[PDB]
Amino acid sequence: SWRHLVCYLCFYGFMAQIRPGESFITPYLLGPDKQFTREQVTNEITPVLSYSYLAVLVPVFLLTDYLRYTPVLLLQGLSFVSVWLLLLLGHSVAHMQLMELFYSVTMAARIAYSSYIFSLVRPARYQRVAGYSRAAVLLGVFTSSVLGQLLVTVGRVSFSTLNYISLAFLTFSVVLALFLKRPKSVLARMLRELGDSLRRPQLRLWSLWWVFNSAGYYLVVYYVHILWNRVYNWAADAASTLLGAITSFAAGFVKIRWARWSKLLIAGVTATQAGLVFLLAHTRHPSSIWLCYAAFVLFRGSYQFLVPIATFQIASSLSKELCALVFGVNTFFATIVKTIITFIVSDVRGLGLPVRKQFQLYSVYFLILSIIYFLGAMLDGLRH
Ligand SMILES: Nc1ncnc2c1ncn2[C@@H]1O[C@@H]2CO[P@](=O)(S)O[C@@H]3[C@H](O)[C@@H](CO[P@](=O)(S)O[C@H]2[C@H]1O)O[C@H]3n1cnc2c(N)ncnc21
Repeated sequence: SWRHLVCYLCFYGFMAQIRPGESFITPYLLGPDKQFTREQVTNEITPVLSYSYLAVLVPVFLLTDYLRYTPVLLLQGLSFVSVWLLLLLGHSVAHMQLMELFYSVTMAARIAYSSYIFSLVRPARYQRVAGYSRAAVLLGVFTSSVLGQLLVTVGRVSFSTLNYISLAFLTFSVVLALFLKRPKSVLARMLRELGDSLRRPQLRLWSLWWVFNSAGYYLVVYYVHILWNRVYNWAADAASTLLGAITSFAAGFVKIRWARWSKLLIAGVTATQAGLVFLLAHTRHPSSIWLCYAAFVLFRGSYQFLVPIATFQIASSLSKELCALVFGVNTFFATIVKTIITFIVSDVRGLGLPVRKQFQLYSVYFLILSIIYFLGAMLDGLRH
């Protein structure tokens, strides 16, 4: 088991996030194969996915740590297979709502796999394993996106044959997941553990970083595609994913003194993200779109550089074997913050503003987050 703890785990992550037909779900639901209603794919499947994400995350993060991370990893593949079987069979919109529910089910085994790595390896290579696995995950996402875009734009095969390839790769991912080794008032136990671990400085900082910076990252990523909506969009996404994989690898390889040079790093990367968001918002010249794409890929790399470090620091600082619960509560809070900000600002009944203004307030949001982190770094060090 000298390779099947890191090398095989990273290979499984790479093979699990290979779904060439995942980005083409909406066109497939709109093409001649499975002709649907334009409003149905908007008011019937997107809302059910959005609500079921939280409704499924709530028990997943509670149960994955107790289940020892193997059942949830297998359930990810089984639910992806169910999603694609529903996509292939199709039938009525009830099947599509079931497909979106199963997709929301898959969305939380992300946190399951993220917490698996630190329960697989010893608490001395957490950073190098977090970087390896995040790099493998982002490489898998990039390979899936490239595979899909190459098959449709170049190979022009179909939206069904691409889905068959996706089904084959998902079944192989399930086969791989079956061979992963299983690590060896519970509600009150978890509540007491969280109450005791919140007081730690390294868990609290990276927990408050996850629930806010990631929520800002989701908001920017979602609103970039709204602004974008083209070959120069999927290409930008693939470049951003490759840069994210490379930066996750670097984070798994970087060796600095943490708990002293940590809040400064967070503040610096957040300020860089705020600058890139400002550049994205304040650039509309016709001969400047490549600069916008470069800003997007740099923002994605900046965010994905900290995710392995955040996971390693949340796992290392924990004194109990339930890193899955902390990862899940952070992801749940990030999604809740994103939903709250969208409802408060983006809603028509709320302070409804165009996409450019949306990026202006998100630029100032990243700015104030960076300012708060820099102020924390200037107030903790001043109390040396
Ligand atoms: N084709 C599209 N055009 C424009 N915007 C889109 C979009 N597909 C999604 N988004 C949006 O991007 C935001 C960030 O996405 P990611 O950060 S790049 O990944 C998200 C995130 O991990 C999670 C919660 O993030 P979330 O708060 S619910 O918001 C998402 C999502 O609504 O949902 C994941 N996710 C992955 N694939 C899908 C999908 N097919 N549908 C909905 N969510 C999806």
